[PDB]
Amino acid sequence: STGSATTTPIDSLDDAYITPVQIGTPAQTLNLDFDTGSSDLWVFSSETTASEVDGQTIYTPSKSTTAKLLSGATWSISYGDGSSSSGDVYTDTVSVGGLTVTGQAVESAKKVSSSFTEDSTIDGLLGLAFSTLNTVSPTQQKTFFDNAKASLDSPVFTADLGYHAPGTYNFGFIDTTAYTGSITYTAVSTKQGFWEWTSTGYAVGSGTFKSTSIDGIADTGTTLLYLPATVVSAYWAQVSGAKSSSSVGGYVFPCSATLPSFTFGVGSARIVIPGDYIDFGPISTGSSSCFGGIQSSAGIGINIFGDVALKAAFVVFNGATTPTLGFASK
Repeated sequence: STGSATTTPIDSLDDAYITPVQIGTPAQTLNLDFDTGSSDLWVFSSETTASEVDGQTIYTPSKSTTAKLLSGATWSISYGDGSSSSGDVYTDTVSVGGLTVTGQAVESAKKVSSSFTEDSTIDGLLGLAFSTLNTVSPTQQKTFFDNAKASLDSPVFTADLGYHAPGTYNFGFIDTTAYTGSITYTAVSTKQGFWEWTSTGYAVGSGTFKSTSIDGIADTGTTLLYLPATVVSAYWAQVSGAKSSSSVGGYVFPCSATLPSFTFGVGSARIVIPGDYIDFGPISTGSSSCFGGIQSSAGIGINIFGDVALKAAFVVFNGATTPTLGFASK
């Protein structure tokens, strides 16, 4: 089997991407944030504290003839940005772009933190990291990909995120029309539960390539590109007036600037992030100070190849017995 679904930016900055997901019988369609950096599929629901729902579409398990309460199961998660959610668990039928999993753990939110409440466009998350990170207790649950894997034509899914435009998540096949040149595959460590890999270096603008190992994770659920402070400093030094602002919480730059590209290495291959991809607009409405799309990972404890990086590539998440990651230009 295969699946194919369009993923759409939630706003004009590509702060995140939502993908429609069918849950239950009859189908309840929710727009979820596909997140290769976590492993819980959770949703706003009829059980969510009413004051914490503000415009989201909710899953109502009582209206699904295939929903079953997973007795005794609870979940609770906290994300790298400080947000969190928690609740109980159903199993139900979940389909993505024509691909159907029966008995998928659907984690029903009883509580969500303010940032989820405040984002009306995201109805929940669909985790696509390794199932070892799933928070369900006392019986850990499998991700949608993990449940679908055996049925898929090929044990893979691909992320093709658009810049200021829709893109595609595919399951079970590689669309050879969706990228240019060849796909370069690179080793993955699953030891931390992430799609963790090692980039072979970087360049800033038309600058020479610096060969250097950068360990990080491919994380569709993180907006920006988080790299070591040395790297990030080298980038922003090429932008007149750019500075790190502790009050804003990162590198800012004059909105009048033309940003240079940023290249990262995948083996011997190179992915180029256009400078425009690195502009996240005024820090506040009307400001002429703009927020940078490349930020320091110092104090996160891990480098993160988030949407800024991944949207410049066609990315293969290969879930074979020994997982690997593939990157192609597009």
